[PDB]
This record gives sequence, structure tokens and C-alpha cells, in this order.
Amino acid sequence: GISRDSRHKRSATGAKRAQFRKKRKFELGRQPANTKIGAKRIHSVRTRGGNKKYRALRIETGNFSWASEGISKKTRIAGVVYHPSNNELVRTNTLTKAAIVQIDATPFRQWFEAHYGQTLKIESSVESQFSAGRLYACISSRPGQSGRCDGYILEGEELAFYLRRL
Amino acid sequence: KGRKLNYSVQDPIANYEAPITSGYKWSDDQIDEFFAG
Amino acid sequence: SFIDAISEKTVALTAGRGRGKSAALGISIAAAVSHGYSNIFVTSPSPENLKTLFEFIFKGFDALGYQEHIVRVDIKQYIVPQDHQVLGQAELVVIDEAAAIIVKNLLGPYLVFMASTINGLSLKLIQQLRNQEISLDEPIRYAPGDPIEKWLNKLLCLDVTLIKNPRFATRGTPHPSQCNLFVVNRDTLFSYHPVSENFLEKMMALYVSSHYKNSPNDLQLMSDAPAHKLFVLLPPIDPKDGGRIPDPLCVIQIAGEISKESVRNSLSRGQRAGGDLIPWLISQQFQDEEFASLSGARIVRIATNPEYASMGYGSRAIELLRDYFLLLKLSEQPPHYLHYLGVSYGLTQSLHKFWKNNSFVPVYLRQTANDLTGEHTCVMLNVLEGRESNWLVEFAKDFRKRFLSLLSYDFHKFTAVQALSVIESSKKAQDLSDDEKHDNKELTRTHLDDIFSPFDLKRLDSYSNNLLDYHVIGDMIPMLALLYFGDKMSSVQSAILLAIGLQRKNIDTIAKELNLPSNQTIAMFAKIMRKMSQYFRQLLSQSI
Amino acid sequence: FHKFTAVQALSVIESSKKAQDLSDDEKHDNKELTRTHLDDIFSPFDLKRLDSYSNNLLDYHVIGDMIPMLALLYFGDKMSSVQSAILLAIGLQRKNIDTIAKELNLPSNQTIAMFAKIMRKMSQYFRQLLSQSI
Amino acid sequence: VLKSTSANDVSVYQVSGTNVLEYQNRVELIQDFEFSEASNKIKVSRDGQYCMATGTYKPQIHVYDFANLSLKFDRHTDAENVDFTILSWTKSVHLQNDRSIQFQNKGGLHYTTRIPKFGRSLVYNKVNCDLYVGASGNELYRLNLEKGRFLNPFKLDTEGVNHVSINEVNGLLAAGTETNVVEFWDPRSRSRVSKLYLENNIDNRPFQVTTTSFRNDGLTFACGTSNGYSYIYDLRTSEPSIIKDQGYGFDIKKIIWLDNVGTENKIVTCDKRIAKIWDRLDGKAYASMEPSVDINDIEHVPGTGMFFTANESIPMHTYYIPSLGPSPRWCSFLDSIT
Amino acid sequence: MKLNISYPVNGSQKTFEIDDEHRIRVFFDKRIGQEVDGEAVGDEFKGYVFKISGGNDKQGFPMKQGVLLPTRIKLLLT
Repeated sequence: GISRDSRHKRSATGAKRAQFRKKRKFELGRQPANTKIGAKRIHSVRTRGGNKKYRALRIETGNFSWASEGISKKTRIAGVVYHPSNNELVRTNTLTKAAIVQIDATPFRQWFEAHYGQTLKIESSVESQFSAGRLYACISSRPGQSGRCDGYILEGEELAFYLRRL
Repeated sequence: KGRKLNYSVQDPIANYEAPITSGYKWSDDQIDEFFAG
Repeated sequence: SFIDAISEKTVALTAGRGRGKSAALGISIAAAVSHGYSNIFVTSPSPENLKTLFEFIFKGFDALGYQEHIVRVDIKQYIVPQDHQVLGQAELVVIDEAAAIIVKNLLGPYLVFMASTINGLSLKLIQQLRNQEISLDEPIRYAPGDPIEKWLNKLLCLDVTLIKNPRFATRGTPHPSQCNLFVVNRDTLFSYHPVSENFLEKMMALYVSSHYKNSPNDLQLMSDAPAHKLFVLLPPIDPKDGGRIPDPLCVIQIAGEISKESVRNSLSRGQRAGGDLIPWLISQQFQDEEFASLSGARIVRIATNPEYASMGYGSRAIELLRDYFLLLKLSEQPPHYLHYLGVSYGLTQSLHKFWKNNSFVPVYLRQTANDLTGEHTCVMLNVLEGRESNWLVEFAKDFRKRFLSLLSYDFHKFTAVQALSVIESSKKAQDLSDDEKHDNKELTRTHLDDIFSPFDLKRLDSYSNNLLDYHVIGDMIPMLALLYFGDKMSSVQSAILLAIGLQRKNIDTIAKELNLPSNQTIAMFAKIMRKMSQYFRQLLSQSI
Repeated sequence: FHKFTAVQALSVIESSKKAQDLSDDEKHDNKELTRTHLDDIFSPFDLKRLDSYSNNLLDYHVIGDMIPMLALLYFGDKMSSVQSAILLAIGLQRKNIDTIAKELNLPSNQTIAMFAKIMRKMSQYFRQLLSQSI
Repeated sequence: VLKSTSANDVSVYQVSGTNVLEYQNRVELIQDFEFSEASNKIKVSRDGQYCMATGTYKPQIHVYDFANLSLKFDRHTDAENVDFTILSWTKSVHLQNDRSIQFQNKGGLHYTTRIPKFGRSLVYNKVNCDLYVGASGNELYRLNLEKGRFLNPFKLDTEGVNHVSINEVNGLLAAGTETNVVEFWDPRSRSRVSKLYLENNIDNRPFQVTTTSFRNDGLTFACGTSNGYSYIYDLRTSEPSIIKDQGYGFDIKKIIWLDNVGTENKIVTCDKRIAKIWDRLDGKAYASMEPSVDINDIEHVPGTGMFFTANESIPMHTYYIPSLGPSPRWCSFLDSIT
Repeated sequence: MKLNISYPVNGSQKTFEIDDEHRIRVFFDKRIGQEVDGEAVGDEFKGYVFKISGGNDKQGFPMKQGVLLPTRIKLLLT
């Protein structure tokens, strides 16, 4: 990154003759670490005293949350199909916040068969993924700042809310 | 489409390199009789 | 004008490229007298003969108006003509020329002498136009010319003409994708007419492109041979009503000689047929000496087309495989009229690309020569293969004999090529390893033969100089015989194998290291090869 | 073969000095046995000996006088006598130079006659080896 | 003596592997060869030294001098890179994951320009000097280094292109698209010449061609896919091909020739985990180079038998083959240690 | 050359100025850690084995264990 200041750009009035200043330390834009899938490597960068910041690049073990009961359990990552904060970001298959990524939902199968007995009330277009294995789930946590991959599962309303999109 | 495809002329790259006369070691007749088909 | 330019610049680069006459050795050699009087003293040509008589005007001008009195000139201003190698390896000079000449040596002399290279349509013109410059190819010293010479050149094809152009979509290379070329067996193909003899002259141009020098029997004694046939590429086209020849190769045949070769050896003409001369006098053969010969005279390919240049050797091998499967362009007459018994071979003139073509040919080479010639760097090693595969024992015996001769020929040429040596050993291995199987087993570690060839002190010396710190001079007494023994009887990639061949040819470690890698790298590769050889001999002495 | 291409007479003097040291020092200890039959059959070829006979009754050209000349010079300097011209021929095949170099430098007289004498010594060696083994 | 992996009767070695008494017999070739936990793309310059390796987090340039066996600098560039070339020595051009293009010099960062859409590949033309940059969509752009203009961008098919390359001895512009068509343009005419289609026999899903290559004879063309299937092509009966399924087959990214050293008609293929090498005209594997981690791409040093990968681990692996060729003049005791 | 030699368990070390470089030439092109014999550096010390442990050259510059390239090169150290 470069900057965080209004001095390089124009305001709501249209001004000119900028030529302002050598940029300070507190306009610090670090490089955009597009977090991907790999082996888990988090860079421990420093800022503002001992404010360590976890910059995750190759995180896997996503803690994704069963919605209707709120069961955040551990799984892997496959790939993001739709994220128009950059439509090339899904072409390159990175992993950022608020992305809709696919999960092999085998521990969710284990929890359902463990606290319900039988195997398969829950919606049908996610029951198809209960059968097959890959369910859609959206990342909540920030791997570029907190270094973690947490998320929430897609269950019904939010599922169709994304499936009608793409 | 503001910063998208500015068809301007830029200062440091206007003489960043220099061309070559013969270039391809083949002939252009070799191009024509190379991919006639 | 070139005399003034080379007298005022020594810089000056002229090439006198003849076609058939009238400018090859005279005018650009007479263009040196102003330099030899006013600006030079170190003149040094390199011709065989008839160069001072070619520059007789320069010689007479120097003898009558530039020097107060053949051999090198003087002042009371040397002109030391030499060989091509001495011209390349010794020229701190101001003027140098070699008419009718063998061009990398003359390129090796371009340091301070004025560039005047001349010859009487070869790769020297390509090397002169691909360097980085004047070209002499002009009319004769006569008003209109000679109509007698015009009639003789019409009847003899002294001049060539490129005629190929992109006059259709199917002209350049839309056809050159799966073109299977035909034959031409018209025994009176050079009968006087406009169109057929025009196409014959165009085939003569495509045959004499990238050929040998301007011979006297180029299109005058090979035009009236017994069965001098040719091929014509670009077969697959039906958009028009024509045809051209991109592969005009020359083959010939002669006697089949089961009594004739023995009768000729009785009549003191044992080198009668080119097939049964070197094979018949190599090891006194029986079946390959009893067979007749069908060889090649001048191969041809595309000096014009890229795809046909790639496919020319494939088309030549396909014409050989089709042979071993009025004016009528036909390939169906030799479907029954393409018959032989064992006459299927050739002989390829010794170039590295030519031996690569012989390896793609895979018809294999026996042996080139012992020495060099005044018109050839090395003689054409005889290639051989057939489709009706029956001469497996003859091929394997000839390959083992030629490989033993080559791997023993240490100081045969004494300035040979390591790449050509690798190609020769590769053709030997391919010929002995693909007939049916090599029915001559290698040396399977006969420990009596091991203790017979190398003794105990040579064994311990090789083992110590491998497993410890010693010298190449400390263990290079066995560096000649162990190379041939390893090549005849492990693994060595093409760097280590070339190093072993260089040691067998007794070149110095620094002398090959200054060429290929480096001294330290070559010594490490030699140390690894000696470790491998000591490992195999230690396995032999451990098993027996 | 590699880095000793000095002389003929001095090379013969060095070989004679080494053999003289061996004869003066040894009683019967380092007494080598002669060229064995099957080993001598393996060292040459049968067609190589056919070319040797072709040199015996015909010309001695390089199609049969270069592939076998290394084993010829090795067995000649191993072990039943040689002349001065024949000794220079054995040393010339050991130094592996061509015909018109070594003999024309050393003797400087009767080049083709000395080449024919070398061919005759080669024919005598080939006849001795053939009539010994085969 | 460095250990060697098992192969088909042939030996390879790695230097700077994940495993590479050992501390006191260290075999380190290039000092400070390690990045910040991954690697983007490595390539070796045309002359005999100065290899360049792009960065991973706070991405750098990392020029290594081969005649000093260590690092020269690391210009921390502004964004994360995907593709670049080197233009001889000191100049080089890069493009990042965003649609921006950097021009590094001896002083570094001579300019930063942009392209209107997100780019994926860049090549330079030695003849008349226009870099062609392949991006997403209908758009294959030019930035000519003569007069710094823009040129009339090449109209493609729908989705775009994964790789662009021009032929060396004659200039035939390749562009590996998504819909199996290879879209050969002519660098002379600025128009199409052919739209060759790629076929198979398995047809899992509609693969996209990701790697294009040529060599210095100017007659063949090496083609890739998004499935782990190498392809050869000629003008001679250009509709079929020879194919090479690979035993894992995710996405082949680097297919490069051996057209300037000995042991000829050989080619290196490289997908995400493995990089193999086979022979032309049969399609049989000469060797393979299986590492302990995935591969971002590779490169092969000219004149000799060594390979440099960019991977997803902390160091980069170098792979030496003592049968393909020797080790070069600056590594001229690798043949003495192993 | 001068040869520093160290017998570590007894705690002894001494330098020996050995001229006559064909004695020295046993060590040549052998990097650090690879062993050596006494037989080709000397005769009066036979059955001897020395693990080399570096050495300052003339101009005093040290060698660090195991890089490459027996000339001088410019690296980045502590």
C-alpha cells in the first residue's frame, strides 16, 4: 500500500496545487496480503508499540459456525466462486472476509449423527450438501488483520440469497 | 472508465528501449511460405 | 573502386562470388596494388596456384612502378601466401585473400588484414551475409557476351534461378503438412523443349542449391546417366494444374557382383563398386561383397521452405522406404519397378549436421577415411540399412569391426572432433544394437582378463588415485586403454563420455578443458569416472 | 602416447636402459611369460590377422595396419627380435605418428623402402603370432 | 555428497530443500535464498549471472549475483506480483495482481503505469519493442517501448487468456484462452492468422489452456491445459497432436524446452506439485523432480543442467541433473561435491 | 603454506611452515569437513588424518564452512 491522507487527492470543492509533503510514518499502508490456501503461515508484524498483528496468507483450518445452533467447528477450504469486491479475486481463488467459500462438511455430519443419532427439519438445498459433502459458508474473521479464518454456514435464506446471485 | 485506458503518451518509456533492423532471422517470404496454411 | 576503398581502409570487406565465369580470381586480386605500394607491407594470400597470374596486372605494376625488383614481394613489403590454417592462425597483416576457397578458416583471419574473400553459390555466401560489404558478381569483359557460351550454358545449365513464389494459398506451405513425394523415372527427361526442360532446369537449381562446388559434371554428365532419377515434393494439391520439386536428390546403382567383385580383385580393381570396395577390403567380406550397390550422389532439401526443410530428410527416408517397400510424373511405375536384393545404402560427407541426418536416416556409417583431402575434410563414411531385413549378421559384424577400428584409431586424424566421435560411437551402438539383437556379447568381467590387462600395481594405482588425492599425471598411464575397454565392454553421460573419448584420443586435460567446461570441472568429471571404473573393477575383484 | 613424443633413438635407449636394469637386478623373479594363445586371439581379431596377411602379400594400407598396430607395438615392446629400422618402426607405431614423419626425420633415406621393411617386419610378426597360436 | 532421489535409472539432486554433522558439512550454494514463507516467480537473466526472484509477503525483487553467490538487493514493490520479464542488463518490467505495471531500473521504479483490466501475463518483443500483455476478456494490450504509446488492442474471445508468448525466430503470437482455442495472432499484421482448437480423448470438463511455449526452430509449439495434459503441435497436420496425461494432473504451468544444451528433443513439464521431463517423438519420461511442497513455477538455467523453482515454502529448491549436463562456471565445484 | 594442527582431546595445537607445495597439493580442491591422509602431505606423519577447519588466506580473509567458489566473494554476515 501507500497512504491514508486526503492531501494527495481532491476534496468536495475541486482544489489543485497540492505538492504538499514528504509522507509520514502514520500514513502507513502495508502491502495487500491476499490470503490463500496452502500450509498455515502467519506473519507476525509489529505496529503501535507491542501491537502484534497476525497477517495470514495460507490459512486452512476454518472455524465455521453451524447457524441454527451456533456450532463453530473446524474444517478445510476449497475455493470462492463469487466475490465482486474484485471479480478477479475469485478467478485467482484467494480467501478474504465476507467471501462465500466451499467446505467439506464431514465434521458437521459427525456432529449431526452424534447429537441426533440418525443420518440424512433442515432445508433441502442444504440437505443436498449434507448428503454430498461440500456446503457453502461465508468468512467472518479477518485473516489480514486478526490472522484467523472463522465463518458462518449458509442455511436457507442466506443460501438462496447467494444462489440467486451466482 | 476514468483511469481505465488512458490513451496518452508517457515520459520515461518513450525511449526506454531501441528497435532492431533485421529482427527475425527468417524472411517475411519465409513467413508467407511458412503459414500459407 | 574497391582498390581505392581498400587502399583507404584496411574496414573494407569485399566478396567475389562467381556464378560460372568472368569474375572469380582476377579483378579483386588485382585490386591490391595501391595498398601494396602506398599503405601495406604485410600482404599474405593463401591460394594453391594461379593467383599471381590472376593479379598479373598488380604484379606487373608493382614490378615496374612500385618496386625495384614467383615468391614474396620486397621493397628494395612481403607477400607471404600460406595455407588456410596458417592464414587463420598467423595474420598480423594488412592484406589477405584466398580465391576459390573452407570459409571458417578465412573468417578466423579477419583481424587487421583487408577482407577480400572470393570463390567461383554456397554456404560461404550465407556466412558472409549473416555476419553483421560488397559483392562481386558481374558481366564478362566483352560487349554483348558470347553466344557460343550462351548455347553451351543453355545445354549445360551453368546458371541457376529461383522461381518459387507465393502465387496461391496452396503455394507456400498449405500442402507441406502431409506431402508424400513421388518419383520421376523418365530416362530421356532432358530432351529439348520449353516447358519440361524449364522444369528440369528448375529441379537442377533446387538440386545445386546448398550443394558442393561449381563442378564440370553438375548438369552435363549426371544428366545422361543410366537411371538417374529424382523426387518432387508438394504432392498434396488440387487447386491448380502445376508442380515444382523441393527435394531433388540423386541416387545411382551399379553391380549382384558375387563373381564380379572377386573377378575385379583378381583384375587388380578391387575398389570397383562403392559398396563392395570398403566393405570388401575392410575385412574381406562375402555377402556384402557379393551384393551390388545402390548409393547416393547428392542429397537435396529445402534451402527455401522451413517446413520442407524440416521434412526433407523424412522425405528422403520415405523415398528409400518406397524403393524398399514422354514425361510422366509417376510413383506407380516403381511400385513394381522398385526392386533390389541387398543394394540399399549410401555414403554421407563428414559434417556434424550430416551425421545427424545420417542418425535420423538411421542407415548407419561404417568409417570415413584415415586422413583429409584437398577438396574434402573427410571422406564419406558408408551408410547402410534395408527394409527387407536379412543382413543382421552382416550388419552386426560390420558395426563391431568399424567400432573396434574407430575406438582403436587413436592418432588416425590427431585433430579430430569430439562431437563427431560421439556421433560415430552412437551410430556404431545403434547399428550393432538394432538388427535383431547384438549377437556378440561384451566382456562380462573375466577376472583372468582383468588380471591380464592391468596388473596389481596398476589396479592399486587406479584405486588409490580414485579414493585419495593424486594426479591425472599420476594415473594417466592407464588413461588410454581403460577408455577403449570401457567403451567396448556402467554409465557415462555425454560430458563424461566426451572426456573419456578425449583421454582415449590423448588430448590434454587443459586442452579439452579450455574448450568445453573448465579445468576444475573436467578434473572432477575425470575423478568421478575413475571412481566408477575403480568401483566396477573392485566389484570384479570382489566377485572373483 | 599422451605426452612423450620426443625421439626414436633416445626412446630405444630408455627402453633398453629399463630392460637392462631388469636383467641386471632380476635372476628369474620378474621373468614374464610369452603371448598366450587364446589371449593373443582375443587381443587381435581374426579378420585383423586376415588384413595382416593382406599386408604380407599385398599393400600395408591403413585399413589393416592401424587398428592392429597398437597391439602390434605393445606385443613388440613386450616380447623374437627387431632391426634398427624395425625398432624405429615399432617405436613409430607406439608414438602413433604417420608414415612420412618419423622415419623421414630419423633415417632421412629410403622412405618407401623403410615402409616396406616395416611391412615385412609386421608380416614376420603376424606370421609368428599366427603360427604360434593358430 | 548430497543424497539423490530414486528415479528411472537416473540421478537428480536438490540444493536448498526443506531438509537442506549437516551443519558442519553444509552444502549451501546461494546465501540468503529464503523468502517470507512462499515464492512467486524465479527466472535467470540472459547473461551468465543475475537471477531474479519475485517476493511473497512485502514482495521484493531479489536479484542474486551468481558470481557472488548471494543477494544484491530487495526492492519491496508496492503490490503483489504474478508475472514479469527481464529486458537486458539492469532493466525489467513487471505487472502485479492489480492492473498496474512497474518498470524497475538500476535505481529501481522508473515508472508505474496501468492497464484497464486485470492482467495475467506479459511478454516482450525484441523486434520493434512492444510488450504484449494478456488480461481478462476481449483485451490483449500493447505497451510499446518505442514512443510509449498504446496500440489498438487485440480483440479476443469472451473470457480471456491465461498466457501469451511470441515465437523467437519468426514471431508468432500465442494466447492461451479459456475455450480451448489458442488464437494465434501475427506480430507483423496485427491480425489473427489461426484459431486452432485443442482436443483430447477423456474430456473431463471444459479445460482451459494455461501454458504456451515455442523454441528456436520456429516450427513447433508446446501447449498446456488446466488439467495436467501436455500437448505438442506443428503445422504438419495441425489438427491432431501428441498428448501427455500426468499422474496427478491439476494444472500445468511451466512447459519449457531443452533447445540450447545437449541431450536433445527433451522438454520439461511442470504442474502444481511435480515437474517432469520427457523426450519428443515418443512421449516417455526422462526424469522427474518431486519436491516436498507444491510449486508456484520453475525455470531452467541455460547452457547447463540445473533448475530453479519457486514454491510455497521458505526456501527455493535448485535441482541439478549430472546426466543432462554439468554444473555452470559459477557452480563449478558442484561436480566436485556431488 | 603454514599448517595449523590441533589435537583436541589432549589440548595441543601448533603451526608448521611446510614449503614444497607438491606435499601441499593433497589438500587442493577439498572443501571444509572432508578428511585427508597424512600419506600425501608428509612421509614422517603416516597414518594421520586431519579434518580441515578453515583457514585465513593471505590478505587475512577467513573462509566460512561450506559455500562454494574458492576465490573471494562478498556475502552478508553478522
